[PDB]
Amino acid sequence: SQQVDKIKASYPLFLDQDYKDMLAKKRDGFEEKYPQDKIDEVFQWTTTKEYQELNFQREALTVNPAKACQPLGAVLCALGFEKTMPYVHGSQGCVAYFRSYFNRHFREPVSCVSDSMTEDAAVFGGQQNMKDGLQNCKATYKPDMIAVSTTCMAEVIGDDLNAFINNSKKEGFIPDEFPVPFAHTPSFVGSHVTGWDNMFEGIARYFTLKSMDDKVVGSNKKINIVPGFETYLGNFRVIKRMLSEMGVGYSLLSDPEEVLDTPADGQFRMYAGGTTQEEMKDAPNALNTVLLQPWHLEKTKKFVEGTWKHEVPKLNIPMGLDWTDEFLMKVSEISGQPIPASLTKERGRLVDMMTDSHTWLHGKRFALWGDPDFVMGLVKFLLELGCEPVHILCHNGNKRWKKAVDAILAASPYGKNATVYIGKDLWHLRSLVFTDKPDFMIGNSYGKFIQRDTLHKGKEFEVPLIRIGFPIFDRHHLHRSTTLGYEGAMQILTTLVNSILERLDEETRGMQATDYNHDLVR
Amino acid sequence: SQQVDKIKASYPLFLDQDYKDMLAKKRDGFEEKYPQDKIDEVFQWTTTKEYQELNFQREALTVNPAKACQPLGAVLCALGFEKTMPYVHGSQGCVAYFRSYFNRHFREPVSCVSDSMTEDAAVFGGQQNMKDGLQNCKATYKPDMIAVSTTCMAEVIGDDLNAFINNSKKEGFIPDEFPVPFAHTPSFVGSHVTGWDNMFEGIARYFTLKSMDDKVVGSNKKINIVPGFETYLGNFRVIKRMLSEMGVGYSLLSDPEEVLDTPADGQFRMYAGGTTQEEMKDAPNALNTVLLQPWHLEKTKKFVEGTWKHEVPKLNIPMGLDWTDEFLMKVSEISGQPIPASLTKERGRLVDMMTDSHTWLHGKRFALWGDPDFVMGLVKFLLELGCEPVHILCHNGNKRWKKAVDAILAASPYGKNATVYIGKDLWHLRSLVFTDKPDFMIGNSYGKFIQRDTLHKGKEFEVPLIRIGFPIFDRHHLHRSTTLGYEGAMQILTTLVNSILERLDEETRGMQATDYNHDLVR
Amino acid sequence: SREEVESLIQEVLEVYPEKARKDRNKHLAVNDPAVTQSKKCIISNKKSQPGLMTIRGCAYAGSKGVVWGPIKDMIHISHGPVGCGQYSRAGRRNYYIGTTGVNAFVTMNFTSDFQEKDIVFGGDKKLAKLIDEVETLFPLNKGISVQSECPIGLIGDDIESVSKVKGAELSKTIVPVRCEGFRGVSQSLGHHIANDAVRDWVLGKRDEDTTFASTPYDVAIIGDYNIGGDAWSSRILLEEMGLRCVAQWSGDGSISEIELTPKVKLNLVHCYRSMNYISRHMEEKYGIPWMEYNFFGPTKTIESLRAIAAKFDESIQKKCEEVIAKYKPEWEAVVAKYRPRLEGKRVMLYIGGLRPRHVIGAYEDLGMEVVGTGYEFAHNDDYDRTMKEMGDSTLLYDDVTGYEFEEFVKRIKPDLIGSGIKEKFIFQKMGIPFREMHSWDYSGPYHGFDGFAIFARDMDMTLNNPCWKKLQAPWE
Ligand code: ICS
Ligand code: CLF
Ligand code: CLF
Ligand SMILES: [Fe+3]
Ligand SMILES: [Fe+3]
Repeated sequence: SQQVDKIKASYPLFLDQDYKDMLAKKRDGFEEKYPQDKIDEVFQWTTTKEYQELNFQREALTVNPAKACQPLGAVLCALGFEKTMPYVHGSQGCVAYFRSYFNRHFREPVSCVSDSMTEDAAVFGGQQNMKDGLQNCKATYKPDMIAVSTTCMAEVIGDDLNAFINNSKKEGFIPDEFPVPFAHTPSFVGSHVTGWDNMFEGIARYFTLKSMDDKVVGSNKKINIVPGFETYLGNFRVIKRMLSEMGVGYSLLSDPEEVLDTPADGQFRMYAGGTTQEEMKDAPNALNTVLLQPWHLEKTKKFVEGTWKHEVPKLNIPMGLDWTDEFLMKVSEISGQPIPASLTKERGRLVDMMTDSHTWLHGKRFALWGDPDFVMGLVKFLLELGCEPVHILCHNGNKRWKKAVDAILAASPYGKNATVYIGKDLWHLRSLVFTDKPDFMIGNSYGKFIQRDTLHKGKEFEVPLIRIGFPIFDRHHLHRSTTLGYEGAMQILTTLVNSILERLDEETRGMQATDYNHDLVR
Repeated sequence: SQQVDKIKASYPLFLDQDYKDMLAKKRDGFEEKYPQDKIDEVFQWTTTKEYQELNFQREALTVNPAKACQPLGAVLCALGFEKTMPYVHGSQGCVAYFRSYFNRHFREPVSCVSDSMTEDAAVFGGQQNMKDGLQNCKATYKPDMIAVSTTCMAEVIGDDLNAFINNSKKEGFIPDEFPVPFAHTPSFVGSHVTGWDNMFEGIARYFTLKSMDDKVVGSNKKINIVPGFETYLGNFRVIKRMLSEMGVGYSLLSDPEEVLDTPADGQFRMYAGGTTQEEMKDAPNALNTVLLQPWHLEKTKKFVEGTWKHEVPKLNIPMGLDWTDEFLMKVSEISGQPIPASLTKERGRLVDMMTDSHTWLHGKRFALWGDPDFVMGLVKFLLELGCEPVHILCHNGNKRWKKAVDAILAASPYGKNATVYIGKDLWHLRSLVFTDKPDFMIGNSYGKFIQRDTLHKGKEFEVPLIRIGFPIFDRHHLHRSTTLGYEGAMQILTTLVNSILERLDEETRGMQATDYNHDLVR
Repeated sequence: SREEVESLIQEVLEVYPEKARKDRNKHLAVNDPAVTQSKKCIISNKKSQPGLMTIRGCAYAGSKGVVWGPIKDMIHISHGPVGCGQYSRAGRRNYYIGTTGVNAFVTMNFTSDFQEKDIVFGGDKKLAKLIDEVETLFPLNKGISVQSECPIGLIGDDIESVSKVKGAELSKTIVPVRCEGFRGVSQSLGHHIANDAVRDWVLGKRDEDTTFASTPYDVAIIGDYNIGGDAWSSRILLEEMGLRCVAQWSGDGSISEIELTPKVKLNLVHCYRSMNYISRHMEEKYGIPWMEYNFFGPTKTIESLRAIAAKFDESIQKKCEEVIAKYKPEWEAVVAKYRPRLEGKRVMLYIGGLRPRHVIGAYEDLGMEVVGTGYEFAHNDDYDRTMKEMGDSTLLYDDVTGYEFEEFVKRIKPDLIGSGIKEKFIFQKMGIPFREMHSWDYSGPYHGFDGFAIFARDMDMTLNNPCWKKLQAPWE
């Protein structure tokens, strides 16, 4: 029954008595569901350390991973260029999934196409598929460039993208001067960040490899910036803002700011902003190239150093205080321009905020996960705040990243209880947060279930989640946030301190029981 | 007993068994506590409608007010001028309390002095206190201007500030050219916003009354901006940023953002930024004067229209879409500078966020309180979002403001269940949220107690609080936020939608009971 | 040595041209343990110089915000404009147990909300209607206090008559306190007036009642304000010894405990400055002896426990020994873990009355030398007690100016400074670690063996925080 005055959605319409009796009858009659006590003892067993030992012995089963496949990053990279179309050579289901994922995260239209290869295309190849697809895409959506990635289906069968594109140009399906860069993005190697790196390397190769005879390093007085797989528009904003405050000329390659931030003014824009092709062809003339996330921009670094002849600086991600200072100082050294007083004042404000919040931040324990560069930046920032990272998880990390993060932990005294895990999924993290309880978790929306898990054991075992990373699905407009630079550090500090204070307020809201510590001033 | 490894603060150390036994013995032995069933009965009675009828018959008792006294606002206004020292004529406990309040909000040093009037000054006046205090404050702190407000002791006796300052100048305690403006700020009239208005009018009078012969309106092609009592630094920053984006000359009067966000770099800066005396003297030459909060800048409006002969526009506070649009259009009309593309894109992005979040914001019931202009702006924005403000409370509001807000509510079908209360306090709002339960409250930190009260009746009866306003004591760095303009509306929208989603996630976290609605995507 | 300290004092005073320098030279001094009477070197309890940005409060703060506010079951009315209650509301962590708004009213703000009409024509009838409204809307209240803000004493309102008439009419105790801000020079006079109000209106309602069973182990904690739970820790420590803490006020205090105080066998006064008046009155009238005690630090806690056990029979002494033996390993472990990270550090304090001289024992128990302490409202006896405990060649100040504290710290350069909220950020911007010596920085308790662990942890977390090392930009 529904009352037209107060209509109830699924919650709490399924909490009324009649629905409860219907559910109970169905459960007791037809499910043959296990007895409740069996379920409680199995859950308790899952929370123990014997279950942790069994879980960490996994070799073939992956439960709730924390990574995606390469073509997702390839699409994200292709979306960062002016009037550029992400074309994926393979199956249409992959493009549908990529579009839905990015639509749920950014809450913005995401344009990507496929040749929709079928079983006959699997047997015979996708040459005709790509000819027709390129012609149709150019005719219908009118892009200035088509950036081609691959699905696992095409990567297994050895589809030669180069030969297919050259044949399509030769037979007249696309104009010869129409730029069609490509990259091989096998989904069974690496993760989405690897796909981003491969797509950027392919675009850079296409635009620069054959025209490096009249390029002189430092001719155009600019510094190239390669952001990598970034899902916070505020990061691009803060990087450009800080570079403009210094007066440094720059070329932010792969700038997806505008196409993911189009206004609602009555018209739909498929393309907006983006790195221009003239910026890509002039990239080797820059003073130097700076990679914001070097731990997944490895092939790009190899190409830049070996072809553009740019001595890429060894800088970490500009996150936290110290690494932001190092980034600013290195940019100043490269460009020859001093750091202005505005950035010094901003750093002073960040230090003031740390000084204000150190009492509530000191000693808190965090279990965090995400991408390599972002995770290591969080570890560094938390160490600078006095916090104690206890469980550091990177599903798409390698041994060298493990060594680097171990060195970072060993430098600080707040890393004596820190363990770094590579190749582990979120079920491993669930076992860890049950067996070694941290104060909080830091990750994407997929961690919410872990929190739910903890709340089923008890209110005192609950581990709240703080949503920083990719993808965020159950909160709105968090992709607007900033994590890079002093502004990003301020945002992260505010989020962490307010999360701690909110948890404390929830714990002290009991009248006559725990309200003695319910203080107005904190 | 304390374990050295895990040291417990008051919570949950006083939850230990020995402490519970000791408190139980203390309560049962010598406290003469009322029986707990009687406590439950009285609480349930206080949550009833009859208690609401009794509470709303109050004519002499104020419980948990939502306002302050005039000299606090006067001090905040004085802090906005360059090298200016707020000087309170009266007791020192008032200055101690003002400093404590502003420190607990801004987490910053606040400079204010007093003349320390004692019982002797209650029989012979506070003349010598004026002379000695002005001399000492000039000597040891070296300001460029001492802005004098009053405390109620000084108002009850009836001290003549003009005569006191004139005599102090004549004798030789301060140089005759030293700027010492003054204003009468009785604490029994109005609230802190009235004090801000009085202080601004006094400063403007002192700097402009006897120099109006040579002033020409519009001779300097600038627009005066009077922000009023403002405790969000983002509001000052956003006003300056949008006025600079249009390329219009502006002279923001009483800008305290620099002294309230001083960088921490090893030194203490007691003075920083602020409106220059030259600006205040040149103000009558401006094109016009725009008041951001006209509902507590009445005497400033009267002085500006009467003396500066500026046709002050009839503008509401630039909060939300429509009012920010009116502010920008009126500024464009006054200055002749068109609105650029960046502002249009930002407005479109705000509209896009509204389209994204409308399905969650629709029909939500809010009880909000604060200052008149801020409350009316929030009500307007909530009406634009499809929300339903039900309990609108303004302790310092008047009949005319209530009529204006009622007219605003009549213009939308979402104000049908809206009632505006003036002259009421937080006990009234507690009764209202117990009897007419809203989905959320929007207010300052003092509302947290109300939330606790609601949680005592039950989890289903809890009304979560959203911290927007002044003062916010239990959270860190919320004073850096923005409420005005498109950016402020974006931040408010994100706060509201995230509060709704966090509450929904909390309500559906129970396993096998409400977890069917614990959706990953929302 | 003393020469440089005196040179710094003179250099700081040089800014004040003629009269402020003369006034301020008296309140600045150099410690000498051989001096008994501090009046020969320092002068306190004097009016503040105008325009010097003092840190003292008012008598209303010392009465409503210190002595009367922590009483949970009583309703306190801030008679006057809205400002003082608003600013004094829940800003002080006098912890208590009770249901707020029903049988507890510590964090609530009750005011008459004076307007111009009330100022001109008076507010006695407004106060009468106030009291009837309070009684009808808060029936479980066990008494009403009326704290007078400035205008009320200025406009000559007579609230004693209305208080007596209402007390007769509704048969409920109503305590009028004339704690106007203009009275006195600091919060100390607020303590005196609040103590006199307790004496004349509350302390003697069971002078003819003998229904209370009394044991030879009856003690009353006086002046413990439960700031974060210090009183609870002290009370558990004293009850483990076998003593019955019959009364505990103001912190976590009920009117019944104050009423039953005249029946105890000893008065353990924590804050001498705020309750010495009532301590001496109870010694004179009821014949109850009182002593000062110090639970701030394991050494001082042990000494205080032994001193208290000295004036009871052998059972109490042996229970004190057993309590000491029980709690010894815990504070030994605290010292072992936190002494190496704090040995040799230098501290300067400027808090208030009792605390600046009483924190010294635990500050030294962790090995941190203290080089300067000061008060804002303490009297000469407080300084006399300070001289013995404080080390030689240390700077003492009274009624410190923000300028004076600034230029004293710029010269001494200590590793840690403990003061109030009004200096927290000022000293934070200077790179000096700071601790809110009242708010305990929204932490605590710091009293007793249990509080010593929290004190050591907080000292470590502020003194060795990384943020203090990053104030200077690498390029600057
Ligand atoms: S009462 Fe006094 S200022 Fe003795 S007015 Fe003040 S809760 Fe201080 S040094 Mo706040 S004489 Fe108590 C005090 Fe000491 S409020 Fe507390 S910490 S021991
Ligand atoms: S059409 Fe369908 S969704 Fe596509 S792959 Fe094929 S079954 Fe799967 Fe899978 S890992 Fe990524 S998303 Fe693909 S490239 Fe392979
Ligand atoms: S010294 Fe003390 S705090 Fe001052 S008034 Fe007097 S009792 Fe009160 Fe009150 S309303 Fe505001 S804060 Fe004053 S100006 Fe009056
Ligand atoms: Fe969108
Ligand atoms: Fe600060």
